[PDB]
Amino acid sequence: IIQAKRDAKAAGSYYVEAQHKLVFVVRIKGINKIPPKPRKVLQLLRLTRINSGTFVKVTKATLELLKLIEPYVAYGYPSYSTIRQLVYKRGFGKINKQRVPLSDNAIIEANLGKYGILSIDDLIHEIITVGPHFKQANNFLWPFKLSNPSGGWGVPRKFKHFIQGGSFGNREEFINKLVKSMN
Amino acid sequence: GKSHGYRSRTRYMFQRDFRKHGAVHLSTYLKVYKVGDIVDIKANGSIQKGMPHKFYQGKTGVVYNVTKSSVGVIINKMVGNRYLEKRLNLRVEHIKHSKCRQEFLERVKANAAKRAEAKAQGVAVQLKRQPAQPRESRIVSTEGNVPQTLAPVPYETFI
Amino acid sequence: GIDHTSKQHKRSGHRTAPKSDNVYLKLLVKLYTFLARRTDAPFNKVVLKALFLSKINRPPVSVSRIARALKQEGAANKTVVVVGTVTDDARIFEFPKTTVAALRFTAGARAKIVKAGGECITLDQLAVRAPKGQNTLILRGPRNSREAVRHFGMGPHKGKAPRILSTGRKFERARGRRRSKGFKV
Amino acid sequence: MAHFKEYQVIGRRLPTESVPEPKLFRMRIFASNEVIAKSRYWYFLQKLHKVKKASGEIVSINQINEAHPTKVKNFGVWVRYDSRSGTHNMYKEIRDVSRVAAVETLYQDMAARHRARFRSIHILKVAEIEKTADVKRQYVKQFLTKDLKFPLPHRVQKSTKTFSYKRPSTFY
Amino acid sequence: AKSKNHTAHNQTRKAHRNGIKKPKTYKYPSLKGVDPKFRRNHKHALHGTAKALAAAKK
RNA sequence: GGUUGCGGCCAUAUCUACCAGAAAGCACCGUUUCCCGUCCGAUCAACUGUAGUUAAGCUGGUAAGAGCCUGACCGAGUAGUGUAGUGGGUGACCAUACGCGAAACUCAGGUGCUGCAAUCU
RNA sequence: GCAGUCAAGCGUUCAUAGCGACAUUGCUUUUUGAUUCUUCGAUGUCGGCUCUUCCUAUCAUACCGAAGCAGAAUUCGGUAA
RNA sequence: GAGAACAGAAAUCUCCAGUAGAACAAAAGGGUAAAAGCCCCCUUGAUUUUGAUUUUCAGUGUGAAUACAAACCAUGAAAGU
RNA sequence: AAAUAUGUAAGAAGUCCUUGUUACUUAAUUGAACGUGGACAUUUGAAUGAAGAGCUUUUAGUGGGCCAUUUUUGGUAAGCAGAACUGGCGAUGCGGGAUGAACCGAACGUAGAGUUAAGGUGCCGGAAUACACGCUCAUCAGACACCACAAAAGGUGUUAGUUCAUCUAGACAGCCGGACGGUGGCCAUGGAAGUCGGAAUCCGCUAAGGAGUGUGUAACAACUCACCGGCCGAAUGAACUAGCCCUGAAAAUGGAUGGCGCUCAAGCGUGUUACCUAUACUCUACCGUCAGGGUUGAUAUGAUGCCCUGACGAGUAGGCAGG
RNA sequence: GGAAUACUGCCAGCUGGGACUGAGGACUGCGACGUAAGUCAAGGAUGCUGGCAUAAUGGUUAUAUGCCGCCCGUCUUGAAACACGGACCAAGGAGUCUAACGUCUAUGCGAGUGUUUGGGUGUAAAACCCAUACGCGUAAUGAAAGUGAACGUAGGUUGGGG
RNA sequence: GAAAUUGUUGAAAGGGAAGGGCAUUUGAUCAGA
Ligand SMILES: [K+]
Ligand SMILES: [Mg+2]
Ligand SMILES: [Mg+2]
Ligand SMILES: [Mg+2]
Ligand SMILES: [Mg+2]
Ligand SMILES: [Mg+2]
Ligand SMILES: [Mg+2]
Ligand SMILES: [Mg+2]
Ligand SMILES: [Mg+2]
Ligand SMILES: [Mg+2]
Ligand SMILES: [Mg+2]
Ligand SMILES: [Mg+2]
Ligand SMILES: [Mg+2]
Ligand SMILES: [Mg+2]
Ligand SMILES: [Mg+2]
Ligand SMILES: [Mg+2]
Ligand SMILES: [Mg+2]
Ligand SMILES: [Mg+2]
Ligand SMILES: [Mg+2]
Ligand SMILES: [Mg+2]
Ligand SMILES: [Mg+2]
Ligand SMILES: [Mg+2]
Ligand SMILES: [Mg+2]
Ligand SMILES: [Mg+2]
Ligand SMILES: [Mg+2]
Ligand SMILES: [Mg+2]
Ligand SMILES: [Mg+2]
Ligand SMILES: [Mg+2]
Ligand SMILES: [Mg+2]
Ligand SMILES: [Mg+2]
Ligand SMILES: [Mg+2]
Ligand SMILES: [Mg+2]
Ligand SMILES: [Mg+2]
Ligand SMILES: [Mg+2]
Ligand SMILES: [Mg+2]
Ligand SMILES: [Mg+2]
Ligand SMILES: [Mg+2]
Ligand SMILES: [Mg+2]
Ligand SMILES: [Mg+2]
Ligand SMILES: [Mg+2]
Ligand SMILES: [Mg+2]
Ligand SMILES: [Mg+2]
Ligand SMILES: [Mg+2]
Repeated sequence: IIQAKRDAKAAGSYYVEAQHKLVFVVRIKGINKIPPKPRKVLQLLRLTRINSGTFVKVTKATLELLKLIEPYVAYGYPSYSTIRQLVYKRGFGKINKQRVPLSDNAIIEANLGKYGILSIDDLIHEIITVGPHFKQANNFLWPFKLSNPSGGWGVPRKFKHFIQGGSFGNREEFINKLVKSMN
Repeated sequence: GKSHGYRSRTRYMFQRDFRKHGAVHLSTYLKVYKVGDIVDIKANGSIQKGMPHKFYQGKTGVVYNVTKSSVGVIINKMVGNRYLEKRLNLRVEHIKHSKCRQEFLERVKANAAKRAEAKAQGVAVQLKRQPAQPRESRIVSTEGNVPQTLAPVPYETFI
Repeated sequence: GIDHTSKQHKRSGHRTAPKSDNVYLKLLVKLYTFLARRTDAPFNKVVLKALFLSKINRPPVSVSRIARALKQEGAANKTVVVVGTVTDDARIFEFPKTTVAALRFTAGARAKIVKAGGECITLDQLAVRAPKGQNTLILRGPRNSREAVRHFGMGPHKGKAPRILSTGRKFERARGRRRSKGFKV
Repeated sequence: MAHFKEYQVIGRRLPTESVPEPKLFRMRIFASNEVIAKSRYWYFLQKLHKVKKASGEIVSINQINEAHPTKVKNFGVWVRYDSRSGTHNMYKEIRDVSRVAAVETLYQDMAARHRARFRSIHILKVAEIEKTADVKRQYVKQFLTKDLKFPLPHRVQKSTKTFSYKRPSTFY
Repeated sequence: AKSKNHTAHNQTRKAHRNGIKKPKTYKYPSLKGVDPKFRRNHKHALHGTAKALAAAKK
């Protein structure tokens, strides 16, 4: 990617990077006073608690869900470091409807082995590169329960759009800093 | 007092699609409806017989009965907290074949053909539709397309 | 706070033990709990669940029903299992020789089976003979044949046996039951 | 909005089969980050051309650094802003070392003097006034006189302690 | 003393507490309103089909 | 390709004003004994295809034509509108953020296509 | 009920000394309405007498500004209860 | 709109234009042009049997209506209605 | 002719091929419906989710509602009266809005630690008399939505702008000089000479002077101003625009940015950090509930027992369960 | 022309100080280092040391201090209310029993079931035993006269636990 | 021989109520080892 940008600039063109295939969405609003459609979309994205986060593969169908729940979530494009730290520290699998910590590769192999995922790094790879079995890997991952940000939200008020000096909506690359401070 | 007749509030619903009044064209009567066919309900105001109630305007259902000049349509109506089966006897002027499944049937035939050609040529099917994906990387040239710089315009009235 | 998508602390809604205080039924429940846990045979699990059922959920299985089930193609030599009472039925004149395992047998049903040359065994005897339910045929009596059932769902145009103490002329038959008096239902 | 950076933003009005390689429009946007820069770019493109973010794409966003960040310059700034009862165009002159600093000063000054929030201000133009005597505002002209010196009377030194034992002085 | 006359307030919430359930479609649906001539002929057609299939099971 | 009978979509087909139409077809056209209907063989009915004509119908062309149809980075991302803020404003209302998104207007193009059967220089 | 803004006109001439149409912006709760929130296991329901205090949108008294203020008398207004 | 004795500005007769600007019992809305309007001809489907369905709705009743079935009829050349 | 909202479909109860039944239907094995047989499972034909789905019975209480945003009706309006969607209060504690049913934030088992929300950080009061750019002086300043009010119109107060003009060929202001002739221009008028009025807006000499900007007369006269000059010598004038402040701005016990108090604020607009703290989030412990499990192979006397795992915990009316 | 630095981001880079927690209780597992013995920060705290051995910790109680805290019950959209009852205390004080019933559950028997009207008997209102009836059920339907439930392996199709 | 209510003694606190919750100081008292 870096060399493609450099070569396009050298040739006098502009390298338009591929649109992001993955987002991380964190619910930043409480559970009270949510209209039914955004509340249902949050439930279907498994953000049923404030400071809970999930990975979403970007399509039109999920982009419209993000559009619906924008005033209640902060979402963006997670880096490899962010995904790795999330899975390593707060990674839990849904096994027999139970939240089991991913403390060993045997758990991941026993639950995602049929999809070719043998380890926690296989899981991280399937998340970052949206693979054929991204849906199964993401659903196996329990919704991440993050704390409040350690340095604060960086804004006086969370519940206006990130573009308007708030916290919600697409903060595309700054979601990494937010999630890292929240992790 | 209040007024809730059979055709109450149908003043614009049951109008005749301005400059499309008069006799119903013959394709409406030459249409053939079989049991199980999916039909959309749109009342023709010029045909007062066999007319659907205003609730069923724009509703899509399944034919369960075929009579001389009418079909029976099954509609699931939301009543309270559940759906009730309703059976309407509608003349063919108030219904048309639904295209809500023509795309599905054509996809079925195309999927069958693709599966056969796959099991003849190699191993690849990909028979599921996918949502619009994020765009891949592309290189945009400036040859004959040098970027033009725009600025916000000052205020003026021009009234 | 959590936006719950389902009711919290919801009980399963299924019995996990018999409501009965029968010590022998509790012993049978213990035996089939062990079998269901350590055999992986679906027969043991379904028998364990059936042992919990209430009386209206264990309708009697007649000997005629057992004979009809044994007339199934390939079931002539299967052990018939009835988690409940097996009753006699004089309407059938030819009973086949078979093994029936049941919670209880009516005197007449046991007499008919023995005279036909079979055996009436208890559920623990059935467990010993077939620990995995080998060659078994579970029979269930008709649940919706109950008197109470025909009154369920009573309402207009349901045809559902109004709850009545006396039956006959003058008893809920004139207005709302025929077109000559107001309307029919 | 915050400490400003300047970005060039070039967008495309995404190509079709009939019109490949569209006209690649460019803007210089002052914003605190790239998300806001792209948002402002799309806002002004929707004010100028028949296009929206869904029907277009961002081809390039590049931060533009000050060419000479350590050379003192006079900037002329043409802005358009919404007051409580109308829209007005204003020309102001700001002395600073960079376009971003001049724009930050402009936003602070508009907020202070006209209660104009960021949302109500459009930056029409920021251009360096190459030649003095083309500076037309006295509050900047007074800083361009030869050998300009001025004192700072009544100096107020901040005390690190609650109590002072000296009855301090404001000399400078 | 006058009172409130009507409101649909809280009615959707009440309906969605136990949810709006689709009406449990079955195969072989009822022939209640089907044309009685068609039903009469269908009975004989099904009788003949059953007899043919019984006779042809040799 | 023309024409006729039956048509499908039902103005790109309609409307106004002129012009043209070979062949065939259609048409106007000629007659009143019969069937039939009228105040009136005008309409309708019957008879002839003979006495005549393309005058009309009809078809096509023409018109900076009316209308109609289509398209538009034309107007206009405007009006409006879903969602958001402990935004502005005394208020009326307005701005901004994430989305959807007209109508009029303007310009450009076009003025029936087609199915079955029969027939024709 | 009280007070403003404009200013066609009244004021012999002259809009604004004093007024002021056609309009329009307000304030007050000493009018009367509107409502039915409190009180129906009970706030004693007119008026007068007595007495205290408060407000100012000031009648008089103090000091003033203005006048279609010569004096006298008066009118408008300010500080003022 | 253009024309004819009485006869004009309204009578009767004629032509042309006329998308409904009329009429269809009544209130309003919708619908309707070789018709649903006007005139004429024949008629009793405003009949019999008991079900199904739509609206109001509890998916009860009543009213109104829809589509069939089994008869007997009406009308038309007929399809049909 | 939108936006929002709304119906249907996205498969094995499907698709395809062959041909059996009928008293229906067709001119006709023609069609209709139901079939026998045969073929197609990695993606069985979009996304996301699914403390599972489906089903049944029987019963409590309720059947006065109210509030907020938005749409909206009547009304001048109402803390009025009536509707639509949603969220709430009722039924709900907790942190913030001083105070308050509804607002903001967040919903609650018992504790510890950390981080925050909304709101705040002069002192009361935990937290910067922080940083930065400006604006405001109020002899009724102002000080955070709901919310506890203020308007039209005004101000060489002060700040920032728009446009049009004058100016070293001398601008504005200031002081001094001229401010004429035809001409008492034409007309009612009793009188009207620039100056009560109707129309007419000329010409001359001009550096310049209106058939006159006002004072004045009964009319004159006499002063004055437009206009031009003399002096000075560099910027100036006008009409607008909108920020803060001020006038507009009057009620009754004495009192309320919550109070004190605050004036390059501790006010207003804006920006950046740091910091404070909820029963909210994260981790852990304990209690209970629910769910999924392991364990009769004995000394195992508590298999409704013991043990493992995960999640959850607000509550009036009311239901049930264990005590 | 060559760098540097800022800014942003990454490191399965190193490392200091502070606070809270120490649940579990033979082994089992996944790992790391080590050639291998074995060791370990690897499925939850151990090691060393000191003082005290009692009111010292702690509990209870009274008071003080900081912050918070309206009077319960009731009707109500809304109660601390300038809405009602309550001065105080003790004792009493309000969904009971019965006839006939619906659902559900437990028990006995089961096409049958119900001994207890009555009789026999008795250690005498108990317990024990019992005939014929009767009630309900095993047949419904019709106003009634009346009639009265297998074409079929008590049917076919679809799903169906086992 | 209860409570309401009361006397005496003892202890404690007390600027326009009292009572209560969390936390600890102080005084009194006390269990366990
Ligand atoms: K009262
Ligand atoms: Mg911190
Ligand atoms: Mg905040
Ligand atoms: Mg329409
Ligand atoms: Mg009719
Ligand atoms: Mg909880
Ligand atoms: Mg009511
Ligand atoms: Mg003729
Ligand atoms: Mg003819
Ligand atoms: Mg011709
Ligand atoms: Mg044209
Ligand atoms: Mg909100
Ligand atoms: Mg009293
Ligand atoms: Mg009193
Ligand atoms: Mg006064
Ligand atoms: Mg006709
Ligand atoms: Mg009616
Ligand atoms: Mg009531
Ligand atoms: Mg009311
Ligand atoms: Mg209540
Ligand atoms: Mg609440
Ligand atoms: Mg307040
Ligand atoms: Mg402090
Ligand atoms: Mg103003
Ligand atoms: Mg005069
Ligand atoms: Mg003021
Ligand atoms: Mg403060
Ligand atoms: Mg500030
Ligand atoms: Mg806690
Ligand atoms: Mg369990
Ligand atoms: Mg609870
Ligand atoms: Mg760095
Ligand atoms: Mg102590
Ligand atoms: Mg307090
Ligand atoms: Mg009340
Ligand atoms: Mg109360
Ligand atoms: Mg009160
Ligand atoms: Mg009372
Ligand atoms: Mg009392
Ligand atoms: Mg008592
Ligand atoms: Mg005594
Ligand atoms: Mg006592
Ligand atoms: Mg005292």
